Amino acid sequence: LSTMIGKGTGAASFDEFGNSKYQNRRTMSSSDRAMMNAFKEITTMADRINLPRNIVDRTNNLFKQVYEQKSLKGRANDAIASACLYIACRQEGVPRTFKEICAVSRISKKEIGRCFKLILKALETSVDLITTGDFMSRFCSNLCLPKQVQMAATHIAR
Amino acid sequence: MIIPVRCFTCGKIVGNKWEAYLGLLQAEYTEGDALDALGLKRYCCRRMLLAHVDLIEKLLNYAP
Amino acid sequence: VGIRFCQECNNMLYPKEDKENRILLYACRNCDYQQEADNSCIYVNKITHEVDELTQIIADVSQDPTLPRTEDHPCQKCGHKEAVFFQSHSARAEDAMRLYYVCTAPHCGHRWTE
Amino acid sequence: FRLNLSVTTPYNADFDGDEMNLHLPQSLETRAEIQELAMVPRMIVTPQSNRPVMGIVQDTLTAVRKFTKRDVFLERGEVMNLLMFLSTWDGKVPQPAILKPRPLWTGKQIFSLIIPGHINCIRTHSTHPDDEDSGPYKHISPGDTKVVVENGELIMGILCKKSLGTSAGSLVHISYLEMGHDITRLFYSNIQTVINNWLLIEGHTIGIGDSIADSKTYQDIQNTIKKAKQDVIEVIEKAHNNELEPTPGNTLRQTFENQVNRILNDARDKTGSSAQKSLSEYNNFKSMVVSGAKGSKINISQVIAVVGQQNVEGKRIPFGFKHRTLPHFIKDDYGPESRGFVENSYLAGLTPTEFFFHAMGGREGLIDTAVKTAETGYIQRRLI
Amino acid sequence: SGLELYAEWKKILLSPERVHEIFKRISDEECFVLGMEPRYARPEWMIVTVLPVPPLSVRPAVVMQGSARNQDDLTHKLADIVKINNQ
Amino acid sequence: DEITPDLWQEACWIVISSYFDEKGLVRQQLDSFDEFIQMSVQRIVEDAPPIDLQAPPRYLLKFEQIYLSKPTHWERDGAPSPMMPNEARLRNLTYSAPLYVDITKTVIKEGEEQLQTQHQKTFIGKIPIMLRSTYCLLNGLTDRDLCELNECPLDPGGYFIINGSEKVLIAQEKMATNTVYVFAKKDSKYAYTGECRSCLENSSRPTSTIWVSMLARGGQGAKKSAIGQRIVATLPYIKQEVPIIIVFRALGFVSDRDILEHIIYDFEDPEMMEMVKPSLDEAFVIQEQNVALNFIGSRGAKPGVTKEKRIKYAKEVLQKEMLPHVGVSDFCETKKAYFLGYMVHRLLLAALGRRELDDRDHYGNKRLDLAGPLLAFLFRGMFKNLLKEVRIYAQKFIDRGKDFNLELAIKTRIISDGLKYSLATGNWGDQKKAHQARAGVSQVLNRLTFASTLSHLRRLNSPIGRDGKLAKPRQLHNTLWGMVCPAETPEGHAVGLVKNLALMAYISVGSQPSPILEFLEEWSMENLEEISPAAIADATKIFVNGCWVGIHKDPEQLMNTLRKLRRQMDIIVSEVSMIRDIREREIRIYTDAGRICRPLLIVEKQKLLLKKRHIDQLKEREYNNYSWQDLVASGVVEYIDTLEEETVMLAMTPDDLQEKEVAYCSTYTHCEIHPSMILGVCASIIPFPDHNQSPRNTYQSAMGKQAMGVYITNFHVRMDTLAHVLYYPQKPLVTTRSMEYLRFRELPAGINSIVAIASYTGYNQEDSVIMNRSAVDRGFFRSVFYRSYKEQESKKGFDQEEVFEKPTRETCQGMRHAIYDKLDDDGLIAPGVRVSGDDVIIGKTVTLPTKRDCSTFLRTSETGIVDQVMVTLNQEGYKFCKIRVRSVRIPQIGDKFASRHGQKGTCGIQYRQEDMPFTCEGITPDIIINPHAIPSRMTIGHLIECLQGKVSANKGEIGDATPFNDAVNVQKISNLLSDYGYHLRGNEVLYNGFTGRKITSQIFIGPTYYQRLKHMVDDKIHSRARGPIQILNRQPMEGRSRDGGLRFGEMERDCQIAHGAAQFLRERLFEASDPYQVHVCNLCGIMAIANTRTHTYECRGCRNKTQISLVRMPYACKLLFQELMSMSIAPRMMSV
Amino acid sequence: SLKQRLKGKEGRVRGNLMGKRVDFSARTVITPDPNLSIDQVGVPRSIA
DNA sequence: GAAGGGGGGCTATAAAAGGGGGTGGGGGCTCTCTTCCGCATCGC
Ligand SMILES: [Mg+2]
Ligand SMILES: [Zn+2]
Ligand SMILES: [Zn+2]
Ligand SMILES: [Zn+2]
Ligand SMILES: [Zn+2]
Repeated sequence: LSTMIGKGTGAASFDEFGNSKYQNRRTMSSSDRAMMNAFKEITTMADRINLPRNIVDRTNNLFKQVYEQKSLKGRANDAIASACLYIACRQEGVPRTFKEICAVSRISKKEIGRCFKLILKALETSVDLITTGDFMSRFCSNLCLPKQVQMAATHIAR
Repeated sequence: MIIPVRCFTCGKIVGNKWEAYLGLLQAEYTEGDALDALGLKRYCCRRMLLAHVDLIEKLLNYAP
Repeated sequence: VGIRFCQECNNMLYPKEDKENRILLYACRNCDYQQEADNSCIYVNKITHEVDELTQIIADVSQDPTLPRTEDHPCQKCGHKEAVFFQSHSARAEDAMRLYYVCTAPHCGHRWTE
Repeated sequence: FRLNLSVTTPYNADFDGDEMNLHLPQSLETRAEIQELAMVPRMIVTPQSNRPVMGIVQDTLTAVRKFTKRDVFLERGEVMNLLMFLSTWDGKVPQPAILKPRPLWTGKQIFSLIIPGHINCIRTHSTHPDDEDSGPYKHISPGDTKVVVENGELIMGILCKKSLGTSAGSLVHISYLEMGHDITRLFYSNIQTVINNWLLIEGHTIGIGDSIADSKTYQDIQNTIKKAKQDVIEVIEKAHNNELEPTPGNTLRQTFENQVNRILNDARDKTGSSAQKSLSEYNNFKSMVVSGAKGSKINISQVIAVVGQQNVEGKRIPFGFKHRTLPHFIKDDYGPESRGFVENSYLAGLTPTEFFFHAMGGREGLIDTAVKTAETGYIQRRLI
Repeated sequence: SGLELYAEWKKILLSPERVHEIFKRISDEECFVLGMEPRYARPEWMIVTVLPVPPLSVRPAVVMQGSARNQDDLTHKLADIVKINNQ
Repeated sequence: DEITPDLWQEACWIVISSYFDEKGLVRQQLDSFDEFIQMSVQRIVEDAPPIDLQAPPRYLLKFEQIYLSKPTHWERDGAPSPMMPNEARLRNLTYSAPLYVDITKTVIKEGEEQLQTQHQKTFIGKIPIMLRSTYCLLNGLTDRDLCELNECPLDPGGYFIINGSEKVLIAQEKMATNTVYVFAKKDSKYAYTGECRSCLENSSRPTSTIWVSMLARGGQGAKKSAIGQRIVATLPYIKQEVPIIIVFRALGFVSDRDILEHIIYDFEDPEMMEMVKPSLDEAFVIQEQNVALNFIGSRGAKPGVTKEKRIKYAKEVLQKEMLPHVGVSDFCETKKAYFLGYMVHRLLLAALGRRELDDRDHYGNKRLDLAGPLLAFLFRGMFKNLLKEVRIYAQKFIDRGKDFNLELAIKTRIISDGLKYSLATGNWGDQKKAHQARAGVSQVLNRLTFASTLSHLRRLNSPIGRDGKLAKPRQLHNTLWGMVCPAETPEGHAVGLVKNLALMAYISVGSQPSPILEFLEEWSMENLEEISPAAIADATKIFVNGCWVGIHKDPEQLMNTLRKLRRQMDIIVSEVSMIRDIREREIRIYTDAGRICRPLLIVEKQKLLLKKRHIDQLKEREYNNYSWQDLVASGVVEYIDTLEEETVMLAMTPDDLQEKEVAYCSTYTHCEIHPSMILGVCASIIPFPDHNQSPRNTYQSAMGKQAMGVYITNFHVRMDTLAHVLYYPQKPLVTTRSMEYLRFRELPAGINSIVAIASYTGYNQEDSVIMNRSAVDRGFFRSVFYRSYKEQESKKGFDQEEVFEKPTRETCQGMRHAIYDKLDDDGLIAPGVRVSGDDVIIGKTVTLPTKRDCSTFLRTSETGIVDQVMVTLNQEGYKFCKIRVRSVRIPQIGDKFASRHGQKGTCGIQYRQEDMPFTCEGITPDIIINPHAIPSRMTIGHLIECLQGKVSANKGEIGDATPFNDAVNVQKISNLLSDYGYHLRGNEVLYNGFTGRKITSQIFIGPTYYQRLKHMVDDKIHSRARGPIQILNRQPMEGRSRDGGLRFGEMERDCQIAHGAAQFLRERLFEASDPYQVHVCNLCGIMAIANTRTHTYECRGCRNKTQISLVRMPYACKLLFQELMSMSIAPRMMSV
Repeated sequence: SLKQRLKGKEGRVRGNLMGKRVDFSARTVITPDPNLSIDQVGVPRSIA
């Protein structure tokens, strides 16, 4: 916890030549700084595909455990964040495809899938298998299909 | 929202006169004539119907 | 009282005297130009400054719809009956309630004070 | 929280939503402090102005003025009802002022029972003529406007704010100085309970009828205003023709405003007095003004005759537009209407320009009230 | 100039430790002349050598919206002081 | 043909009806927002420079076109769906529309090959949508369609829904930009100061202000006194004042003749010439443009290392930072010289006394920033941030040699959250920069009453800070006529600062001056760059939006042509102001937003252009297509702003002021449609407001906002935190014409009451009221209080989560003495269950790091029935529950009631029908008010309404109480009342209810519209007896809802000192607040360590533990001494 | 800061020592009662 | 010339080998009181 120095007001606040003598200093930990950047990346991806804040919060918690567990220390943080975002969607019952997560992430599908496997191992957790009905609402709504067509597609696949 | 059952001042029953009052106005009656036709002589009772706003009709438009 | 600029660099000409001739001269500072002075008055300061307001009045005010119009003060020049009257409303007068009349006839911007 | 009406004045309290705080002392020593030092009866007379801080108020003050009129007579049954509300009553019914043809008690007789002890007080009614003291009826007042309480009995006079309000020498003040706080406490409550219950008989209202005046009065008010308009026009012509000589110590603009304001102020005073004369003895506006309960002669004149000049910062309505007060006036219009003189009464209603200029004047009072609360608060703290 | 003292005769930055050394050498009798009781106020004590840390009750953390303490402004400031002096 | 006076009253209200049928009442809100979405957003994106990347390959990005879709909500599964406003309110969503932009990406690879790709409709964020605006879902829906969506057709819109909170942007009042204003400061060192707040077209980088000031003569000196007063200029980004003549030299005008030609347009005037002489001498040293530029640069924002940098910096400031509205190009020096000379010329006229000083309170010199300009200001900053991070992101990838994905470069949070945050909190600007952020711009919409809702959507905020005190801005300026309500203003610190629009007032949305400038060029207007300065004297300057465009030698013809075009709507739109200052030889044309205007009837030759044919066409407003806009097209009615009103000769009415009479004004230009339009929404419901003292009208405008009624027709669907609904609202028996347009009949906020003005039992004294207990038993002023409680269960943290469940006293750690039995198995109380104080309606448990109790406790005073229990997912996707508790409020003693004339009063007692006084007909008053409330207040309109109400009820006709109506008089009303067998003055013989005896005085009694105010005693009664204490000070808590104690402040403390009650003073300030004990060392007065358990007391510092004294002091005194110790002070408590 | 806590109307000294919130206090609306003595106050049963 | 088809690469799985490169983590608004400067005055 820390306080940031505000903007100068009078002449006493400014050095002999313009620049303010009291300047903010970067006192954030490297671990916290990286973790802060990952959460910013997690929210940026979530907004791209309009994910609710509860899924983002689950993703942020997932990243903190993986980041602290340090089994994925060799992998890029963005890939871990992308994989955590994928896992959070599965855990919440609204899975996104690896391609859908890759579209909102600079990380490729292959690297997300690899980090996804490691995160599950590191967390000693699992995700329920995806079913055809887990995507019907989003796919049909994005295609602008009526509810009757969506129900028919859901029944056909099941 | 709905026509009060009694006149606030004297307690005369006015809740059975709103539909009749509306019908009389539909029959080209003036408001004063319609109130007289309904027997509302005291201006306290005439106040009840003359100034009533039937918002319950609007509320019935919203589906339950 | 008048203001002059040197014909050379068009800067302000300021008064100056020449001892040899003892005649007032107007000399430009940044130019060295000199000119013979004909007014002989360096400046006049008007404390009362009873400037004739009629000069300050604009004949176009007759076109103002919000100014009152009177037919009881015919124009002295053209004889037009209708005229528009108003007060100076000019600061530094220290007192102003008299009316200034302007003829409403177009092309006759005559102005007077009763 | 339920309060007696008399303590509203010391608290500066009203019943339009005011909230008051209760503090319960938690020990005998602090309980005794409040009892012996801070109880309301001990607070009746303030050391700030060596006079009572609370008196008789809106209904009781208006009714006690009616009650103590010379021609108020009470029947046997009415009197016995009032004595039920007199806590200090000795239980003896006084001999009626009139015994035949019917037993009738006067209002002064019943009020004499309320007056504590045997105090002696001399006051004048608000409507007491100045020349009556020099006339042949100094001690027998034709109007009953001389208040004499002798030996604890109101022998003559109409009681009003002057003899029952928060003024030095008031009958309430004498009771405190003579009888003490405890007896004066009962004096306050007995006046209210007795005259409040008599007001149930006599009644008191205010309606449109009290805001109207005789057609003769309206003509007099209209003529006075019409003359005032011409007088202001004449002064304007003099100023326009440079025939106005500035008064020493004032500029020409100040001289013109003084003359115009003097003319319009006199017209407002003349119209106001004309309205007041037309009022009958039954007028309820006059009833609450003579008693001192509420309103003033200015309020009556404004309601009946003319609201009068509207001022902003002590001057007539300024030329907020270019040389005019509103877009509905010509430029340089110094007439009474252009600069905010309301020639209508509240009953008649204000014209749109008068309504707006009146709103400008009212805004000044609202600003002052907000300013006065904080400006004076800082002064109080620093003095303390 | 703000929180800094400059001594000009040429011009140097008058450090608080410099002022501390000057004040430490003022005699008790001289301090009395300056209107300072030596036993209750020495000029050097006006230089912050050791900073008092208020008790927790002076800067208590308030609980709101779950079991997440929100530290006091004084606690937040003390973190900056502890970090900079540690640095 | 022509409207005769016998038909004018009907004719004028047909005109007013058509105006509101078209415009409505929140048109200023909706029009401003529509302009921001339709034009400003596209302009801001277009005006953005293309992003150029170079680090070799070169990438260009251009944002072409903007697209906006319907307000959409995305389910947790990702399916989009249209977001209904009601769903947003219930689920606490933000009513926002997705924003898309077309972006073209062209890359140059240095191989002489160009690859261009367009990313059509790129999502860049979400814009909150104003309800019922062109981009709202409710737009273009019939009243039947709105009901199907659970939306009230009477709801005007004009507000945002941010996190379910209805938010209204208050119009922010500011001084007009690009206009030269000369003011005199009595105390300052400058005798006069002419400022100009110059802003770019389309409101680019914020306004830049330039001051031209004349030094005061206070300074005494042989040289200073002789020369006179010198003029200095305060340019932006310059520390110190710069002499004016230097600025002209820096512009490129060196010779004194050239500079004076731009300042003085008539050298024949010697008085003005002498005024500038002292300024010429001041800058005599500088005689070159480059020298002048260096001089200005020397004072620049940053020191210039070398002269070349100084000159370049000075040119930079003058080129763009000085008078930007005049020009921002490199060839605009001549244009700026003329305008700067005009500023000096204006300053000279003020100093010479030839021109009056400008008035800050004039609303011609004011602009109102509505939602559009407000939102556009935010969007410019956010879009720049969007491109800033797009550049930063793309720079990293282009540096590494790899191409960048455009979609991944865009951060959609920048615009979505930036817009949402400003509306959500009202802090205007940036969250990081909240220090300079304007506050209070966004407020939660007031839903107490429909009139309060309408009023909040038409509110105006003055620039002056509320904390600051100054009478002049708080005064009712003349120029507010027809623009701002003269009565509606809050009482207290905000008197005169918060205002409400007049009923027909309209705020200009703004338009481009290009068509006007082009027409002026086509017309015989000489450009400013082509004329000689000598020609300016005779000609009239032409200003368009504060920019001096040129001069004209025939102003009268030009104004007639301009007026003709605007009336025909040919080239000039209706909201364009054309002002000719005949005396000053200036024509000012204004086209920008924020100008307040009102419609006025045009008068030509003492005749209204409005004839009978227009009225007849309007009468058939429907099935005829004739509307208000046809009146504007026909040229019979035009909008007039405050500046143009100065030049307008206006007739209050046609029936009297136009007619031949004593010659007062034979040249009328305009006419009021009706004088009653000077009032706003709340003042428009006052009957006979021209018969009341003006402060009473202001008080009612405030009280009407607090009157119960039916605030909205769909109140059942809504779940508002607080809501008051009257059982039986009535429309007033005595109404105003303006009330038809406020929808007051549709949503009344009061009841018509038989009111007797009598002194009955003393229980109505001092603004108190006696109510009829029997009438209250019949539903008279019965109201419902609805209170909604929202609770959200959120899981955040490694193992911490919140759930809805019934907390068992053993399982859960936290617990209270309340009752948890009402809760259902799912932790939620059920509808239809009676709940009292200290009852749990939501069972919330947070897992302990077994589990703490965060359950929601019903308000202690509240005793109602659970009405609705809504469960859903909030905007964050968490389970969300709203519970509405319904409590019926029967009028009690202490409840506030007001008439429509500022006569508020609590109920002092309630008598039954038999106890109340009765007329011979058995009528008892519902309410008795004291006669003493009338005389001082002078609320004569109250008496007239009572008299008119009696006639209305007997006659059967709603009475008309429109203010300035000669057709209605007290005598006329009195004559009508006589016809119904009543005393003509409204008095009646009343009988005492206790005794049955006639009251000696006849009582004024009749129907009056009263309104129950929100303030109910049961919501204010509060008692404290040893409650909880706050952590910091250990003193009683604050607030009724927290069981806090009442403050015993300094004034009460001072009062008890005068009483001499030392012990009671000690009780209040010590015993009843924070009694505390400390142990103090005797040697040193510092607090010692005390261990009562071990009975060991030590003073670390004295090395003593035997002499320690116990001191009883307030805890706050302990905190003070400890806080003083934190500052190195040593408060030593000595017991000897 | 510490200085801000002590100064002002709401500061430690004026806001918590010269004046403070107290127990055993009640607040509610006031209404007339002509049947009470000048030295009496009518009090709700809930407050009592 | 659009569209379906065929062939082939990609994905993961383990494991070893050795080195380059990628990734992350340290480090060089008003009123009142006080202070400074210019001036004229004497003094020596
Ligand atoms: Mg009050
Ligand atoms: Zn009835
Ligand atoms: Zn020269
Ligand atoms: Zn002429
Ligand atoms: Zn010690």
